[PDB]
Parts: sequence; structure tokens; C-alpha cells
Amino acid sequence: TFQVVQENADIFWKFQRYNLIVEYHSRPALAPPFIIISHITQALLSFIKDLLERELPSGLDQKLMTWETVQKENYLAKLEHEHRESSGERL
Amino acid sequence: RLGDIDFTGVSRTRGKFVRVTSSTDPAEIYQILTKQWGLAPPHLVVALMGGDEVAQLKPWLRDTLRKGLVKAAQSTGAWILTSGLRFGITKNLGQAVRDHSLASTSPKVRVVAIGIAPWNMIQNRDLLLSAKPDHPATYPTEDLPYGAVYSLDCNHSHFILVDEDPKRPGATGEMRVKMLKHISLQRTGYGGTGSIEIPVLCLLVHGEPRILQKMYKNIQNSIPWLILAGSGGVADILVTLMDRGCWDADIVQELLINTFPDGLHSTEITSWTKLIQRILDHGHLLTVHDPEQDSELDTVILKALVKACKSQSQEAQDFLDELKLAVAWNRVDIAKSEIFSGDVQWSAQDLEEVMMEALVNDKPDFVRLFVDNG
Amino acid sequence: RILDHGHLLTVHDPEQDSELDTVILKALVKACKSQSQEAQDFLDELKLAVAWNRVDIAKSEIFSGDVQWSAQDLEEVMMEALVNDKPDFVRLFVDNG
Ligand SMILES: [Ca+2]
Ligand SMILES: [Ca+2]
Repeated sequence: TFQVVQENADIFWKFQRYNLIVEYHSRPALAPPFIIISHITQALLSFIKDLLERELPSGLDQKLMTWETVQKENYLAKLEHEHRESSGERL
Repeated sequence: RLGDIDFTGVSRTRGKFVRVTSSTDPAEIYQILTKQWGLAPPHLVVALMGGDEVAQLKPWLRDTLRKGLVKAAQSTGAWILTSGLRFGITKNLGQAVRDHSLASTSPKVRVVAIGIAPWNMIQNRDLLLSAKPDHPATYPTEDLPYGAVYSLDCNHSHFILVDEDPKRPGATGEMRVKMLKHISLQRTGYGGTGSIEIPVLCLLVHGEPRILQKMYKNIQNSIPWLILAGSGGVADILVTLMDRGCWDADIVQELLINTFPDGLHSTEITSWTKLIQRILDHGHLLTVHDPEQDSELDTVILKALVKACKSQSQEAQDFLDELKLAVAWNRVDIAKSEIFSGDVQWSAQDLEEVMMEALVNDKPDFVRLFVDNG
Repeated sequence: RILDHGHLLTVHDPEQDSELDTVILKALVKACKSQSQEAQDFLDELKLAVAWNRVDIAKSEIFSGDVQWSAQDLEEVMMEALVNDKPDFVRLFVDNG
């Protein structure tokens, strides 16, 4: 078991780090007991009145989509060029 | 006549233009292009000829051509000359240039799609006639069939609209040839205390017998031509004639009739045959790009420009722009085989600027080659 | 006279060819080419090429510059290549209109 996990230790820890950072990014800034103040403030703000998952303007969104399409085309072209110069393909 | 265009449609694109007459000096238009619009002297000019016929390119051929042209032009500052009307291969080339511009994170080098279009072929030209300096003319984008009148391509940044000539109705081709020749005679400043020419190439895709006069005019102006192998029209005629190796009147007329049934006129076919005969007779200014075989447009472009320069002169100062293109495209083998052969004599002072360019741009093979060559 | 025709005759050498579908498709395509240039006459040869996964033969002969292919001419063979899981022919049909 130790050998199997240790082979992929980097990936497992990076997933763990993602989960922990996401968990503490969405937490109120106050630690319990004090978190009661944050809860009361949030409830009051809801009654009286993001870094991730953000919505983009249409022009910027289209520019990003075209940029990613160009990157994908370059990646596929490099893959094709690598395939052509391989030993088996040359043979 | 300097006006800006606000393109309404899919994306808010801006475009400048200048109305010109058939008798205008190409020097004034180049001056306007450089200073009045801020376009730096380009390091490569590719002029798109043909592609306006009803017989369009196959999607694989069209995509390969546009992608290869844009990627070859992305290394340095290149101008792509088209008939800036939203139709045919011009529209797709504009789309590819647009896509590269959106995806480019380096605005230092720019690919500019400059259009040279007839004023009698622009849809809603009176709409853009206003061209107020404070208020750019609003121009709607309309996709239209083959027809006879198109709209300016929104993806072309700059336009050169040429009015019809009362004497002869061929002002557009003459203006294109004059601009290409004037650009080819230009000499931009290079680095420090140096100047370089601007490489000019013509790309032909599915020509019609009508542009043969302009093609021969450009050939006479020592401007190299590049021909798409499977383009569809005159391009197949030219590539087949080169494949045979010999061109005679009988074979020329046979191919011309076979690929163009509609053309049936003794004097006209004789003129076309003679034009083609002279075009092939030049030969050194013509090259074939077969995407099945070559599939690397930068290599073919560099080979064509080097062949034209070799047939032109033997001085090293004339090979400097071809060398710059070779450095930018990492074509060390072509440079060694052709540019740095025994035919051309290279001095140490001639290679200082390209040595700096290879050093700054991380081209160790060219650094080694320049050390090897003096 | 039989040899004088020529375009309608083909040789299958199992030592050299050893793939009967390839030779059959080449013979049928040669006969169709010598017959006519319309794309509607190449539809059955194209169907056989799709069924036999002979993408190279189709590209070399059927989809050359000699024969003009329209988008509506390729709809049925596009469906056949899609349903029968022939991605190479799907790519070829996209490439050809
Ligand atoms: Ca030169
Ligand atoms: Ca048939």
C-alpha cells in the first residue's frame, strides 16, 4: 500500500492541496467561536440586501476561445510533426 | 480620403482606408501606410492573387494554406495583400489573420491583412462615404454569393480602395502591380547603419485567364511567384507544364481549352498562350507549393525568395532579408545550402546584424553558421 | 481487342498484392474513371471504400482533382462513415466539402 501511494505521492498531495485551499477560500475569515460574528454579518447582509468561476464579457470570452483553439492547433501540429519524425514512421 | 470604418456584426472591428485613383503614385500610398497609419516597414510581403472565382478551394486545402501563411507570417512583421472583399480565400485568410491577432500575446511583430479592392465592387460604399474623423463610418457585414459586388472584409485592418479608371477598366491590377513593385524597391533601415530590402512574393491560387497580363507584369518586375499545386485553374496548368518540363503552343492551348471550356477566341487564346509561354520562359521566378509533398510553406517561400535573389545578383547585401527570414524560420539547412554557398561572398561586417538577431532570438544553429562563415 | 481495352483489366498477384479488396476497389475505380467524371457514379465505389477502410485509395483516386464533389453528394456516405465508425473517412469527407 505504501509503495503504491508513494509512487503517486505528488499527484495525491496536489489534489489534497487543491481541496484544502478551496475549502479555506470559501470559509468565513473568523475562527470559531468568533465565527458567530461572521455568521451574523452574513445573515444581516442577506436580510437587508469570485476568484474562481467568473463570467467574462462576450468579446473577452470569444478572444479566449479563439486563443485556446489556436493553442490546440499548435499542440496537434507539434504532435503530428513528432509522429512524422519517429523511427517507426520513418521505417 | 482618409477614413475609419466601424464594422458592425459578429465582432466590433475597426478599419482604416484611403480612396485612390489609377494615376496615384504608389510612393504616396506607401508613405501613408507607413507614417500616416503606423505600419512598420514589413519584413515580408505576400500578395494573394486569384481565389476570387466561383470554384473555391477544398476545406483541407484552404485551411492548410491559410494556417501555413499565417504561421509563416507570425515570426516577423508581414503584410498579406488581398482583395479585401468578404468572399473566397480572402475571407478565410482574413479570418486566420484575425484569429492569430486574438491569440497573439506579442504585439511587437504584427501580421497585417491589407486589402486592395475596387471601389465599384464594395457593397454600401455610400454608407462608408461619410468617414467623419470624429465618427468612423459604420459598415454592415453581409455574406453574399459569387455575384459581382461584395462587402469589405471585417477582418482586414487596412484598405486601399482604388477608383475605376475611365481609360481602361483594369485599375485594380495595375495598382496592385505598382504597389508590389514600389514595395520591392523599398529599403528599410536595418539595425545600426544598415538597410535591407523587403521580400515580396506573389501567391497564386486558381487563376483565371484574365490575370495573366498582371501575372506577367509582376514577373517582369522581378517579383517571385508561388503557385498552389491543386488550386484549381491556371495554377494546375502551370504546375502540369512544369511537370512535363516542356511547353509548346499545342500543349498550352490544349490545357487552356481543357481547363477553361468557356474561353473560345483565336486572338484571346493566342494572347494567353504567349503570356503563359513567357511566364514559364522566366521560370526562376516561379515555384510550386504542393501541400501533399512540401507541407511547409515557410520552406517553399524561402526557397523561392532565395532563387529569385540568386538569379538577380550575387552581392551579400541583397541576401540580408532572405537571411533574416531564414533565421526567423530556423531554416539553417536552406541557408547553408543556398545563402552561404561559394556563389555569394560573405564578410564579417555583413553578418554583424544577423549575428545579433540570431543571438537575441536564441538561434544557436545560425550563431554557429555565422561563426563558421567569417 | 481484350488487351486493347486495357483499362477494364486488372491483375491480382497474391504474392505481391495479397489484399483482394484493394485490387477490387482499384479495378472498379479505374473502370469508373475511364467511364465518367460525375461524382454520382463514384458513390458505390466510395461506399465500398468506406466499408473496406481504404482511405488511401479513396483519397488518391476518388477524391482527386478529376472528380468534383459537392456537399450534398457526400451526405449519405458521411452518415455511413459516422454510423459504421470510420473516423478517417469522416475526416476525409469534412476535408472534401
Ligand atoms: Ca533580397
Ligand atoms: Ca460506379
